[PDB]
Amino acid sequence: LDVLNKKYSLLDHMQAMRRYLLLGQGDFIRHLMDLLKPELVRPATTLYQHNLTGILETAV
Amino acid sequence: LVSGFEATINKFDKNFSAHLLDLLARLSIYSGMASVISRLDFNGFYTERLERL
Amino acid sequence: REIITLQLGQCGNQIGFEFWKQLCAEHGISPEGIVEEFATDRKDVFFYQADDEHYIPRAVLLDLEPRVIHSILNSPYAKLYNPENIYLGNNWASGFSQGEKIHEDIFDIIDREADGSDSLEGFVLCHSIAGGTGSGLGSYLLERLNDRYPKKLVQTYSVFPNQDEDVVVQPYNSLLTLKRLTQNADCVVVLDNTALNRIATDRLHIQNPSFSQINQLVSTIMSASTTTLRYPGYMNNDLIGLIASLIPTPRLHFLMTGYTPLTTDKTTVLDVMRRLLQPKNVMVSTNHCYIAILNIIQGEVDPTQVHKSLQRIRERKLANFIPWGPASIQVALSRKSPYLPSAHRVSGLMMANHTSISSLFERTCRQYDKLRKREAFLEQFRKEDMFKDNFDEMDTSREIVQQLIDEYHAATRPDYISWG
Amino acid sequence: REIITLQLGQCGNQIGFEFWKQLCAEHGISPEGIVEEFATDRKDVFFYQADDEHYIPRAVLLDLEPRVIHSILNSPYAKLYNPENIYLGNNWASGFSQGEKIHEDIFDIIDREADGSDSLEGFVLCHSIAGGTGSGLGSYLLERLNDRYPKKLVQTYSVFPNQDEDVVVQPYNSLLTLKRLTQNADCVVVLDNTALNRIATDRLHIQNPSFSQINQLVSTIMSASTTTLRYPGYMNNDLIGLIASLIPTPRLHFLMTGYTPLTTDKTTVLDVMRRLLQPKNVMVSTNHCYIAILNIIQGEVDPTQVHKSLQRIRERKLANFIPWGPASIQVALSRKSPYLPSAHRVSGLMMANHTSISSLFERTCRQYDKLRKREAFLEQFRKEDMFKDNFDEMDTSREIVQQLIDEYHAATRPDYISWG
Repeated sequence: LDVLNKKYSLLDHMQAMRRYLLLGQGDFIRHLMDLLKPELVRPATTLYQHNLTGILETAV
Repeated sequence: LVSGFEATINKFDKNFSAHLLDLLARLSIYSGMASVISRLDFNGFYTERLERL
Repeated sequence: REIITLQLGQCGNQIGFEFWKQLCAEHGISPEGIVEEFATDRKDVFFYQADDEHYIPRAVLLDLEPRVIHSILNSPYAKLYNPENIYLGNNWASGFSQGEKIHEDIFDIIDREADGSDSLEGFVLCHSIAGGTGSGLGSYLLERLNDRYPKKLVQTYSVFPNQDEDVVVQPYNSLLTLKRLTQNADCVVVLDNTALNRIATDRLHIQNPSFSQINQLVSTIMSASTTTLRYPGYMNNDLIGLIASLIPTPRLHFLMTGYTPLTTDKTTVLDVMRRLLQPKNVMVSTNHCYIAILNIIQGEVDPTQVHKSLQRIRERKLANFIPWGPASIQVALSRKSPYLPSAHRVSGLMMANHTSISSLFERTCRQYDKLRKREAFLEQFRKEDMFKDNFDEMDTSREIVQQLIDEYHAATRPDYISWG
Repeated sequence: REIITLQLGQCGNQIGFEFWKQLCAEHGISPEGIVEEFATDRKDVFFYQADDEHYIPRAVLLDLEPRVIHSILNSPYAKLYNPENIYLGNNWASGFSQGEKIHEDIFDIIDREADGSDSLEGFVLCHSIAGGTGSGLGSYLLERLNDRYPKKLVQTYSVFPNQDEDVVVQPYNSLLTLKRLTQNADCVVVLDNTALNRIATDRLHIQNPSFSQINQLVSTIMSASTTTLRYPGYMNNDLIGLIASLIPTPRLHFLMTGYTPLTTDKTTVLDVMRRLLQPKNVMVSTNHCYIAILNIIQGEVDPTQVHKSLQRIRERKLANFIPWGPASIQVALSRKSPYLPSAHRVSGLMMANHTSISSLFERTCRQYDKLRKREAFLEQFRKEDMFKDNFDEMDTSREIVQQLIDEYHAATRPDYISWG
């Protein structure tokens, strides 16, 4: 328990998984859908993944 | 006199813009690592003049 | 390589005196030229490696009716430099005619330092626009300077003379100086006495010793403009390398100044970059938009975050800079200069090409227009008549400044692939 | 996103000053804007992330005949915010005509913060109904506000001005303000000075510093209304998300306030839910029945019992809410806000649409009717005549408030599938 609780963390790491992946924070998903308005409504099969990840990194 | 000068300026400008967009295209297949394209096209100047596909 | 500096007029002699004193204060030297024991850097950009391990600045002194020159004389900064360059009206025509007769001896003063220098890089002019003694004399000497040496560069440090009302001959003087400033100068750094006075009354409560504090401001700007040259940098360690990027069109050479702290009596990269971007930290005051901006930073800066800073200032998207061909706001990063105590560490200086100075040009053009139409304020002297009987030099300057306003405004248009 | 707040009148400036002070007290900040060391939460809803790590509130100050503004000036909460927005009668017509001439400069004050903001979400109005200086001016500025920006929301914090007898021109002023309050406002939170005065004389023995304690009450209500936005919540973290559910019909937008402790100088969920349901904890005072109720709770609450609480309050069956289409009393649950000491932990706030405010509207309509029929209390001024010669604005407001009472009463009927 202690080796994984001090060179990484476990509970604190799982809380953000709840916040982003399980949509536990509505604010991040709100601005996620706001800022990614044209890239979503327009097909993203004509577009590389790095554009979405790059705008996501500033969205949070 | 200017029939050599402006001709060479024109053709060199056209081929220069061609190879410039060639560099941006051959770097567009790859992805900060995209700071190179976003800097060279800072604030979206001629991200769109003559673009294909 | 080696740059020779010029100063004329009492205001130009004041700003040059302050600049040389302020670089004496910055560098590890005495006011005699003696090196200190804790020195390194490049000290050949304006300092002659003189004969007693003196770094003597290479400065051309020009004066008429000497008042401030005696105060410069009885000072311990006359032991720093004394190349024996001192050589003795308030109109442009009077200063022009006085420069007319004695051009050969002051040209010998020029050629003395020219042969004294091994290499030559550029000529910096400290000139006060419509300064009385400086006006006319500076225009004539500018004309002879670019006439003699077309292989060098000219920078001219200029003020915009109007204290918003006084002297009625000043728009004529500044207009004729502006004609030579266009066609006989290759880079112009323009300053506003109004904007500097407003910022001085902003940060402090002083409005009476405005010249003395404005000396401090301009000396800091001139030192920060040259820090990458005076200290070991990598780009624009020559003047021409700096001048080359900023000018896309050889008459678009007017350079705007701002500075990130306003009061001088931890923050991140994109912060002070954004604050340098704003016009209210710009100390010089339809669409008006920048052609190209260059910025220098000097201070305590964490260097690895600048690219994310670059991205953040990009997507903040503060200025819609230009149509046709692609310029940028362009960063340079420098170290904070050692060998002196340093307060207010993070300090940035920006050089920009902006069309907004066409508004100030139209201001003084409208002032000239009303004073010309009223025709009681030309103050007809025999100097002006003998210099030009029909006063068509004003007409030539008028069509040239019209062409420049046209150049500004058509450059603001999406089409400047056609000329205008 | 970002919400810009407005305050006008001395009472509105008082409640805004108290609101900003009370949120300074809630958040871990200094009265200068400096963050404290124990900070997190979302602090961009009304606070500009200013230039010295200051969270400067974004508040529009409007004042005429400044009395309280000097007291706001000489305070350590003028170092918290100072966006330089200060710009200088007791009638609605006088305030309307005074707002008429200077609309462009205060509109520049608006556009300054509008361009200063990156995003815009809504405009909150702190306006005192029939407040003398506030009346007329606030109505005019409300009209221009919804005229300029139809893409945003308007909330107006309103009082019901009558101390049950005084001033005879006040029903005309509040009536004209109510006309604009209907057709130029999208959400109205109405308060009663009588009900607040009765509760203040209830819990305490004060009746003379009523304004000062009513400031405390309204600031607590305004903070509790925004706690889900200012602290990380999940629903109605925007204003419009809150406003959307409560309004089934775009002129039924009048919002009723209650609060579960009455005196502020372990209980379970359904307890304080039931006590918030009662009208004697409602601090604003044929059938009258709720359209829809929304409630927020903040305190120490065991979260797993809320569904059994929901069942128990269901089968208690306290209100026979509506006929035609199905609304509900709708719960929201929040955490008690950290970064400050917290006494009286379990505190609830309810937002409700109730037709009972039509009684108060009929009260002031009857007051206007008797004052109009007597015709010695209109207090005929040249302002009112020049604004409207025939005084048919009163007639237009009268037919509109008749339509609204009709809307209330026909909504109370089982048939509102036909309009009326």
